[PDB]
Amino acid sequence: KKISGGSVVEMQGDEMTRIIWELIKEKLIFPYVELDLHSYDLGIENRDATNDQVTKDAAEAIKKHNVGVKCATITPDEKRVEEFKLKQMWKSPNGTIRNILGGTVFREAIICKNIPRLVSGWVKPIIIGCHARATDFVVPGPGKVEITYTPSDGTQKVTYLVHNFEEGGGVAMGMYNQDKSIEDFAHSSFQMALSKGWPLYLSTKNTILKKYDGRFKDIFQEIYDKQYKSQFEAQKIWYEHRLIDDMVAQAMKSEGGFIWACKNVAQGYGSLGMMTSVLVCPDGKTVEAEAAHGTVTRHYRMYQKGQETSTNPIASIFAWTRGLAHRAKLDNNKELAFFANALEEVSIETIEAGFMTKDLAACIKGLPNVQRSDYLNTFEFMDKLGENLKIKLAQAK
Amino acid sequence: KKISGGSVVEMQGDEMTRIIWELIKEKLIFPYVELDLHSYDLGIENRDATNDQVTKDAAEAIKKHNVGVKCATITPDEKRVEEFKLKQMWKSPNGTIRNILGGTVFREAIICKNIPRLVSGWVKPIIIGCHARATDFVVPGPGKVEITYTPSDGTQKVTYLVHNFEEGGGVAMGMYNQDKSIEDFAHSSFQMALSKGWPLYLSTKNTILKKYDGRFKDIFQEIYDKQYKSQFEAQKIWYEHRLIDDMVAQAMKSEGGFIWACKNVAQGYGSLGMMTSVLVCPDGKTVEAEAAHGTVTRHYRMYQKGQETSTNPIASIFAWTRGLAHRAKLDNNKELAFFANALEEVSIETIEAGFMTKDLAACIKGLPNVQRSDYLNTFEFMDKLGENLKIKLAQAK
Ligand SMILES: NC(=O)C1=CN([C@@H]2O[C@H](COP(=O)(O)OP(=O)(O)OC[C@H]3O[C@@H](n4cnc5c(N)ncnc54)[C@H](OP(=O)(O)O)[C@@H]3O)[C@@H](O)[C@H]2O)C=CC1
Ligand SMILES: NC(=O)C1=CN([C@@H]2O[C@H](COP(=O)(O)OP(=O)(O)OC[C@H]3O[C@@H](n4cnc5c(N)ncnc54)[C@H](OP(=O)(O)O)[C@@H]3O)[C@@H](O)[C@H]2O)C=CC1
Repeated sequence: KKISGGSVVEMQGDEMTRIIWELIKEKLIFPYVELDLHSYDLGIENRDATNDQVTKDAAEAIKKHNVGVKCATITPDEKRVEEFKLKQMWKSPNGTIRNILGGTVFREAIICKNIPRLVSGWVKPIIIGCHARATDFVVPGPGKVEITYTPSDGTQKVTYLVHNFEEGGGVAMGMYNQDKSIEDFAHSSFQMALSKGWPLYLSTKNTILKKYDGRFKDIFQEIYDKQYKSQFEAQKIWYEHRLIDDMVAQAMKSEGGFIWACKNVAQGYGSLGMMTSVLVCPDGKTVEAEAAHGTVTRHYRMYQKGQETSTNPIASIFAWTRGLAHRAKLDNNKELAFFANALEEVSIETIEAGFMTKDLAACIKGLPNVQRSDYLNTFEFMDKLGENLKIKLAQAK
Repeated sequence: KKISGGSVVEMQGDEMTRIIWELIKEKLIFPYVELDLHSYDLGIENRDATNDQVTKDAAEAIKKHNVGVKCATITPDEKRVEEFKLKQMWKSPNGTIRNILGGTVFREAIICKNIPRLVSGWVKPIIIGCHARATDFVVPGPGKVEITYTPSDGTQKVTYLVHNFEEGGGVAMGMYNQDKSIEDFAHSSFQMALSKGWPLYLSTKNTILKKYDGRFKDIFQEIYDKQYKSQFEAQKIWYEHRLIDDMVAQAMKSEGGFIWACKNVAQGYGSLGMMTSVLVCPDGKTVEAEAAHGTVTRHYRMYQKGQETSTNPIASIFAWTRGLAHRAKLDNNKELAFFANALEEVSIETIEAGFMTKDLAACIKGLPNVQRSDYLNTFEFMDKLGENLKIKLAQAK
């Protein structure tokens, strides 16, 4: 029956995912597990009427229960504020959500065999973490651009000279990082490895800045030897520092299945609707899993019309299965764990079953070469994911 | 016979390319064209004995005649200084060469059909330009990191605050660019398009820094409208600004054949011995064309042994054919132009002729799966490039 689910946060979405999000709850999640949900609407009007207050009210809950999940929501813009008669510009709910949570976002393609990739060789996805601003300016004429660090503890001020613009103008900037944040990035990176048991690779460009990587190279390595190395080395997982061209070579040469990292994003070898974006918290309890794509606006603007369209759920599903199978690690539950793990099967295997959406079929055959009988629509594809799931449960337990 | 060649600089190399460089001169270049060469040895001992003075003596010549070409040379390191009993550490000859020349380096894979790539769809190579240091530091404790720009013209000093480290430490940095350099990067980028008639794409990440791109986005656009736009638009070529994920998507979706650009490298879809790296000067006369790979040390260390090895010339060749076919644009020569253009055929077509080296066959079949009868060695492959060239001239003129 419905099975005991912990307390698993939710966040309602906007547009074509707010659709897709629902059929996932009602077909693919509710029937089977019973999670006690705290479901905090991020639907734009509610964010608009209640003026940002619901976003926080959720972001503080996810930190409490330790598992959130999120539909893709519309960051208002000029048009977005104006379309719905919104009463304000609303910074991206994530920027609200994330910075309340903290943490580091790991985007992970979910890889299917029949889906073409960038590397033909990748069996497992590379998970790409990235850390995360800065101040810059012009210098319209000659002068000394010299960054000046004044200590607040009272001692000798220490400054350096970045450059001297003598002929005319130029451009110049600062950047910074707090070791505090950097250290949350290691833990988010390390336990995202341990969550997946994958090898972690920090990457840097050493030559270009030495002390700067020299913290990032060390401040992980200062954590690895210190802590996770035991849980890494035994458990077969392990960490390695690396350099861009070094790995991004082997990253092209490998099967995948490692936790990348970087410093300052979509790109990807899969479609936008394949990418799953998990915000892992630095404490390792709390996991906020949203599909990486947008609200699939082109698809919805045709759904108003009732026109039959194809919007790929799998990223939205695998929000849940990163949330469900996380709660099960916090709860040491295998009734919740095995459910997702089998849902991720049924979700992916459905595409090895030939049942795909238009965006995937438009990956394979190309843009024109797809015909409506080459794929399944936004509603049809979802329905199979129930069909194969229950048939899977039929033979599972 | 030998045909009238202008004045085309040369630079001798080290190790396995200093080999490969020669057979290219003697088989593939000398017999056919007679260039009046100013050939300035960069062989390490000569750089070591004459203590950097020959590198400059060449770098000032290339700027004079306007066409250089360069074998791959060994930047000394600890081991490299010590191996040859070198009397000093020698900064990379390019850093000497380039900074004397100035300019911007455009690496270009030379693409063959039978050679696998990153994108299956690329018919033409993407040319990736990149502009080019900086000062960074730690901040061991609390304080104000505030970049401080003092004008030298005497007016109000203007500073900004990058961040305030309050709890403990962190890391922080400056960076800069002179509009002067940035403007050489446009011209190097623009005439590298016009040299090839390819569309140029600047790329930036706008959000992350606004005014900073705001120069780079403008300072090209300020040059395009100003000058090349006529020579671009008519002549069918054109410029477009772009953003990373925007193009690096379409860059995955395209045939290739555009001049990329970036801001702060090998990577690549071809082998290291396929990449050709052309340093284009901002004045558009002077072109310093080296193969992008190294001196192929693993191959040479086995060439001392006499062991029969495979070192792929094509990058070293296409140094010349970027130099030869450049001189012909400065000289409005079609006896020199058609030679290279036909050599690049014969060089690439040789690989469509199935004649390849081990590194390419090790691209296709994989590392183990290649057998010595799957490819041709360092000497054999070169020899065909004479065989097919002369047979090509037999039917050409
Ligand atoms: N917080 C979040 O998670 C994010 C939210 N957003 C929201 O989305 C809006 C902009 O995103 P949007 O323009 O939709 O970009 P998306 O890529 O999310 O979707 C719109 C376009 O991308 C393609 N696409 C994306 N996902 C799919 C899918 N699952 N199936 C088929 N096609 C897909 C579609 O191409 P085609 O239909 O031609 O196949 C469509 O033209 C913003 O207003 C923002 O609010 C955006 C990014 C992240
Ligand atoms: N200024 C320049 O142009 C540059 C010069 N260098 C010089 O080279 C040295 C380091 O480079 P290196 O270690 O040789 O790296 P390279 O990639 O240039 O060559 C060495 C290794 O790379 C592979 N490789 C590279 N080119 C080829 C080729 N044409 N055919 C087959 N294999 C190739 C080889 O693998 P395998 O043999 O297993 O196939 C070999 O193990 C430095 O000392 C430096 O002086 C380096 C970079 C740039």
